[PDB]
Amino acid sequence: AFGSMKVSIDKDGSKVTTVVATPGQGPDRPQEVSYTDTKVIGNGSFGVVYQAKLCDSGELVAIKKVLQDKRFKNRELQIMRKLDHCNIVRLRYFFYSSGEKKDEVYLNLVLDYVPETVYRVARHYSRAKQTLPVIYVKLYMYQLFRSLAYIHSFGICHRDIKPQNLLLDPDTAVLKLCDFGSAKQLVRGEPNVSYICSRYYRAPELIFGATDYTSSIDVWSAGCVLAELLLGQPIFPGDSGVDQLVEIIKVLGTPTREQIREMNPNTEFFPQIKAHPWTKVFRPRTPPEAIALCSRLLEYTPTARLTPLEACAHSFFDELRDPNVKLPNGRDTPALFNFTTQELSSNPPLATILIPPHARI
Amino acid sequence: MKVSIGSKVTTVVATPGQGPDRPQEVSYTDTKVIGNGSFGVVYQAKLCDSGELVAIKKVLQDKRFKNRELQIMRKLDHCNIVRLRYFFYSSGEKKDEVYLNLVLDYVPETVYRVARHYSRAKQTLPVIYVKLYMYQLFRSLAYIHSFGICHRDIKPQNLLLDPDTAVLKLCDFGSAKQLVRGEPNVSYICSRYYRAPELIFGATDYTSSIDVWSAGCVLAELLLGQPIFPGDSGVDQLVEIIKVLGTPTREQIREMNPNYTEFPQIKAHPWTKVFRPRTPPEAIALCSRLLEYTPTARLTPLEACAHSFFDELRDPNVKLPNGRDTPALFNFTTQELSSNPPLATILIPPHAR
Repeated sequence: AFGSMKVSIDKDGSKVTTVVATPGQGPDRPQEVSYTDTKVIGNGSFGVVYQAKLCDSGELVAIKKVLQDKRFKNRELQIMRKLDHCNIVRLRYFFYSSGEKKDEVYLNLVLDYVPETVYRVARHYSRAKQTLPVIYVKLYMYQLFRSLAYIHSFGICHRDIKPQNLLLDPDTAVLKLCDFGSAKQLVRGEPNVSYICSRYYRAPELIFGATDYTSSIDVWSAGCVLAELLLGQPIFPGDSGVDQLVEIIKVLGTPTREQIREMNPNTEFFPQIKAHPWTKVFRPRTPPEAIALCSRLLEYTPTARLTPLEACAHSFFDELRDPNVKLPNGRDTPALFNFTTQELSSNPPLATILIPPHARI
Repeated sequence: MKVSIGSKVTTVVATPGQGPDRPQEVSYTDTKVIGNGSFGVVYQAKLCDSGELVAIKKVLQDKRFKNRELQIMRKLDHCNIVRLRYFFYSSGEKKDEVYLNLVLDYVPETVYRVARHYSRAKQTLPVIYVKLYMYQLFRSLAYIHSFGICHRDIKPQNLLLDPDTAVLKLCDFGSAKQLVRGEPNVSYICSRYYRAPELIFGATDYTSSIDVWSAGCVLAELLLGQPIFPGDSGVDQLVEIIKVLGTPTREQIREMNPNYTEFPQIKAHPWTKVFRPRTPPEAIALCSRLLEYTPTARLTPLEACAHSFFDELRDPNVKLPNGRDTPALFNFTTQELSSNPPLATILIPPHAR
């Protein structure tokens, strides 16, 4: 509820804001953090998003101001405090302040500022009528699956996987999953809203307001991003659920009676067609292993889909396990192999493939 | 499908949309593709016979069931609804496979195209056109709803306009359903900015009022120059709605989907402050009565036709910007008025015949 912040004008003199903030991870050992160059860069649904500079290190950061319900505990924050992973945006600090000349208090989350996103990259290439080199597709997709394997291991579903939510460092090629505002920890037995995911990336079972859904929704969504990188445009577009199910059906074929029961909780019910050759979908020199990956991620039945961890171990990623592999700009790839026990808990025998001979030495 | 020659002339045995099932030889030329819909292509062509221009919408036909869009189109006859002139079967794709072809009035523009042009020029559609168009949409709804039929996809793309006459016609009947009590309906039907709260929560016991909300969204958007409740996501959509209408009360929420105990405590935004300051009060008031959480609380189409905001339309001196008379506004039928006939005395003003 409380804590103050102060506003000194410098020798230059820039506006400097100094707050007393809690660390993301670690114990409650509050810290004086001081920043300047405050600009609005996004404005999210629930409040606003600024960029700023830390006065000492000079590093840029992002600050997400959100209205705070005095009544209850904040679900985004509580999750962001649990999570610690090289492919997940980091919560450096949080604190409470007052906007906005009122009774109301705002929660501010201080985060790694990353300018680039998969969205913007994919689009740049798409505008130029070009294809993103497969090697970035492998990098980016693989790293996303790590983040999913990790959060899922705690029973947390992101619920909002899309390209705008995958941040990239341009030089390193590191991907950090961001925006955990829809994430929730799923308890089997307890139901969930069905209107959570964004429009190109919703799993068929969501499109039918299922509320008993599992974490595999993130895998569907992730399969959508992969395909989009391959195709240079969304695979399942439509302004309407109906429109989107048409597209899906066009590619997967006609859901079986039983499958249609899995998703729609009623069977029941208006479209019909037969199974698309998956290979007719992509450009002709598209890697067959990529197409396989897609089909195993974009399954009607939720349990038929690969787990994140299994996708990480898929053929299409063999090139990242190569010891010689480097980025186009000839730096090394990011760390792709320092798996934790947590990260492999879904299925530990997979480390066998995930961790290449060379990485053990 | 018998093809002949110039240049190219097609001749088919087609059945009139209206009346008795008596097919005729019908011929047409000048055959362009002019859209790919989800369910398939739309063409334009000219009837050799009358020189009139028409749209032919083609869809794959499963012989397993009768086509619902067709069943519905053959029921309808109204000046604010695109007319089905003929239909016919063909196998344009090489297979034992059947296409249904709907031959429709061709209508040049849409409210979506027209709204955009104004928005790119940084202007608003003049309020008179807003009145003309919205009213005509509300008639079209009053009509279909009186047979208990919901459109389920009311959006600016689906409202066709003739610029010279200012006639509007409702048009895309592929998601329409005659609703019945206690029979559930799919919840994935309506397009994104236009979806009613209950839809956003996968309600399956919804009413015809989904269309009304959708209309209310069209109205607001014409007033504002942009969608009123945008988001790539149900969540985003709801946040915007809530900002405007306040937080729903607990039963309002249960009404949408029961399972949902389940939200942020945002105070209702004065409707007055939502719009440009030049905006007519009567329009805003109409908005607030169309865009209501509780389905039974929103206006019936008919009640909407009767609203003070539409009064200028009832003026005997009303004329179109281009000098012409208004189109038909008052030729109501009994069928159209069934919801509430005493409204006739408002809807049909003294000079109208």
